Amino acid sequence: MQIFVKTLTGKTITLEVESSDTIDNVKSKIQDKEGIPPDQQRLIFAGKQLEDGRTLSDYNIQKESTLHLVLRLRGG
Amino acid sequence: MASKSKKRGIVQYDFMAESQDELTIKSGDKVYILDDKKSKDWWMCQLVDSGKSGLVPAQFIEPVRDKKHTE
Repeated sequence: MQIFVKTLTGKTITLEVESSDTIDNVKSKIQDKEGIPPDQQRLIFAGKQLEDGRTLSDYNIQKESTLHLVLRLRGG
Repeated sequence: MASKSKKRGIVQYDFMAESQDELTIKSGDKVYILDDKKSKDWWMCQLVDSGKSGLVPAQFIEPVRDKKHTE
């Protein structure tokens, strides 16, 4: 599916990922797409911060939704 | 208190903070912008009622008067 992962910098990218993919693998996909360190990436959906070891299903995230990607102070 | 100029913002996104350094911001409440230039991604906000201060995502806080009412 496609989820709209919107970085805090305003870079809204449409990410193609499986509903059963881990947030870890999602970060890998974004690390391929834009090239961002997974640890630095904090995905927040509806106010829920997503853990690496959990999937899109663990937080009940439907496709074609907008997730906010807030980066750590790792890149600053 | 020297930081008496509390710039007012409104929290749009309901964000539950797990760490104490992070601020649990309930959607629809009021927050004070402590620092907004120290960092770009995470800002310092303080809950108006709860009095709790902490780090929150920049685009989760929308300053009042600024762009919330031009009508």
